[PDB]
Amino acid sequence: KEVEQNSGPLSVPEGAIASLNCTYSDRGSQSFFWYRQYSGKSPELIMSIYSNGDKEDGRFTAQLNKASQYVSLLIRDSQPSDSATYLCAVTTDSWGKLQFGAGTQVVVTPDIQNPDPAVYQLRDSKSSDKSVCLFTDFDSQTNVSQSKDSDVYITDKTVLDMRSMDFKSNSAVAWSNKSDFACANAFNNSIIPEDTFFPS
Amino acid sequence: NAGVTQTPKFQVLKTGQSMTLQCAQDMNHEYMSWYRQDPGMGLRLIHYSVGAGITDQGEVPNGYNVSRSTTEDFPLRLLSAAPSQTSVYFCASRPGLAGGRPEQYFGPGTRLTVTEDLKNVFPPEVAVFEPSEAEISHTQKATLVCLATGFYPDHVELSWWVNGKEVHSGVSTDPQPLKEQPALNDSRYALSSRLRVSATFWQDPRNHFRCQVQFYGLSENDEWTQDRAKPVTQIVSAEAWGRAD
Amino acid sequence: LLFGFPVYV
Amino acid sequence: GSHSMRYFFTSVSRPGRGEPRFIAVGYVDDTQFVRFDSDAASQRMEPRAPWIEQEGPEYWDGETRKVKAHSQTHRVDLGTLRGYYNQSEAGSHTVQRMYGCDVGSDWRFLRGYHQYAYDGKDYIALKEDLRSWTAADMAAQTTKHKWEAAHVAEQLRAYLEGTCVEWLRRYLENGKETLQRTDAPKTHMTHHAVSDHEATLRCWALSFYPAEITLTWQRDGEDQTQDTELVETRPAGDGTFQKWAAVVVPSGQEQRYTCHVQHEGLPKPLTLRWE
Amino acid sequence: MIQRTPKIQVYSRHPAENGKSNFLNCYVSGFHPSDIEVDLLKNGERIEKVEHSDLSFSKDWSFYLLYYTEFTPTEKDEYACRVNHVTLSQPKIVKWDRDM
Repeated sequence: KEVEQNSGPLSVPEGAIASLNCTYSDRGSQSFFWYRQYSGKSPELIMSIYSNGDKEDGRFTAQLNKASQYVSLLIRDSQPSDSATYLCAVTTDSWGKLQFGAGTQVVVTPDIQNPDPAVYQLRDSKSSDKSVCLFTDFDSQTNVSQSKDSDVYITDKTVLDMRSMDFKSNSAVAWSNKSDFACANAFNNSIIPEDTFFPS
Repeated sequence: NAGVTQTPKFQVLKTGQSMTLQCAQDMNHEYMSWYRQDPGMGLRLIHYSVGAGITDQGEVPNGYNVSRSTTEDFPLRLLSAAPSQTSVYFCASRPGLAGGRPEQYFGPGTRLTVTEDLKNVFPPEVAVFEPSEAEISHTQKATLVCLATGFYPDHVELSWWVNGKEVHSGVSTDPQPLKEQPALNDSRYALSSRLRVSATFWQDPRNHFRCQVQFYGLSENDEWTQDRAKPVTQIVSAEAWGRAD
Repeated sequence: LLFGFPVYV
Repeated sequence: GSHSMRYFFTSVSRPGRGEPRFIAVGYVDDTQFVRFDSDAASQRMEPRAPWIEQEGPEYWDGETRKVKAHSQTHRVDLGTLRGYYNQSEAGSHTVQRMYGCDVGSDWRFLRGYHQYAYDGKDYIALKEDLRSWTAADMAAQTTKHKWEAAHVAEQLRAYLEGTCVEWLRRYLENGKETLQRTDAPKTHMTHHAVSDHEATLRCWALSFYPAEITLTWQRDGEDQTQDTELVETRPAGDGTFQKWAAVVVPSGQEQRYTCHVQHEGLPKPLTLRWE
Repeated sequence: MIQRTPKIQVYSRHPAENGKSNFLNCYVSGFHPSDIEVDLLKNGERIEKVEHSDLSFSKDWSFYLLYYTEFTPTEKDEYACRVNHVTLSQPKIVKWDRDM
């Protein structure tokens, strides 16, 4: 490993600071880079730094310490669109291999003012053979878990943004078929809040 | 200046087929590279080239070759596809001695899936699940969910269209598809998505909601001797209409 | 240590 | 004492005899520490000082790739410059590049530079502020506008104010016993008969390091460069330097002629008349 | 294009004393172009085991090269440096002057 990058995932709420670190091993490195890669997309260059010290560009601040061989990236006032994998890249010269670190995934979580966690049973526009449960309006502290059951499927927590009310909401989806799949028992593996609303 | 272009975005190869990935660059850069990216491996260099007419191997050359006939173009050939070649390949380019700021720029990628038998390739089935009436009463909001299920390979693009026009304005789609059968390597995939609107927008029966899933699969030229319909590159959709209560 | 980025005239 | 790190690159084309001759040499002060010659065995950057051999294999690999990348720019430059000046392919032409940086006695950055010549005269140089270029002629105005568009100065400034001073510092402490020495000049005084009317007083200075030395002749306080034959400072070959200065004196009046030697190894500037 | 004639200094490393091994130097400086033929002579015949420095150049862009050989000076042996360069119409011989 020429380049060593932290952790993943890095969970930070909106407005907060995401600080990313990386270490490199070649002492004669002269050029230092930060890439942003959204899921299913291509790495996109966001910051380049060439001398010791700080470099600011909007919300991004890149620092370089060549004596400790350390590159860093600060993202201030985190936006939900900052959610990606961030790769540092290091080179020695124009014919030297660009050396990439593994990446640290940064997750920007919504401020949700007052949660109303609830699991809902959605009805099909029936031509399909499943039922869908929707766990929604919960806190960004709440993590949904995967299935220890075989025939059921739970998605990861995602965030939608209703640009009208200025309303953000977290949600996750469970679905199955083979017997009496209930929404009161679908999210059993996850630590869901006490006051989660289950309608009858 | 397009920068680094690359085609195709998606491709299903069958074991032992040849294909070439194209890559083009606009910038007169001398130094072009090919990578693959893989879940536990990071970015891995396959071949690279520091000038027109000359190339050399990277860390992972085996099963690929490469030529650089012009400074603009850097095609990668897989001469005989193997299921370890399933990956996301990225062309990239830096100036070398020609130019500017020494920044490397990447192509948009190519998501190649190699399979042993194209009898494994399936289009999705797409259903839309209408908002729970309990949510409407509790929150004055309405969540539609779209499930795209049953597809292989995981080469899909999901969009939501209200009243004939594409919305981004209240959607959340899973970042990556779920393996439906994680004990298998030819596992079929599922993807979910959400559209949330206000209660009174949902309760308007004029409103048409549509979840569209573009699937990339076989070509129309391909041989297909199953009893199933040929799993071509196609769009599968589902719909729901507004409903007053 | 030599300069890493020489450019053509 | 002040210190510098300098690299010197000479590239010379060879019409009908193939690829250009490329020679690169690196110095710390007046001590050469590295070389590459396109005509030598290894095709690697080679050590030329004991204290640089303690660098690891990645250093030499890296330097070898970077010097070979300089070799390329220079080579293409010889063709490019031939084009700019519309010169025939039958002639040999020379490009030279020199870059590096100075530090003070605090070892902080003092000055950085990057000069470039074609045919033994100034083509283009980075100005003192490390942001701008001085083009010599109309053909070098092309290279300049090309180098402004390619942000060349920015990368150079980053090297000269950063990496150059950082690696100079490392070299100075790695080669402390050789680099941070100062050798005092051993001085002689010789006198030879031209005939019976003229006599040559020659003032010597031997075994000094660093090379920077001033030898001046003077009669009664007033300096005399009207007769001062002064040879170029020459290497002794063991890492020390030599130099002499002569004046032609009316013999018998050798009393009021004084040789003045100044060097950084001298606590006080030496004064000398013929014994 | 710039031509400059070399300046040639022939001299020893240490002060010369007969019977003691030393180094004989030929320093050619101030020249352009870089193409130059330097030989060291013992009694007018070529010395083979002569080393030389790597070509480098001064502030004014002119090159310098040091050619050197290990030797033991005597009263009888005459040493010299032979330099050839485009600026010279015939190759130049500068003898070793022991008090220089």
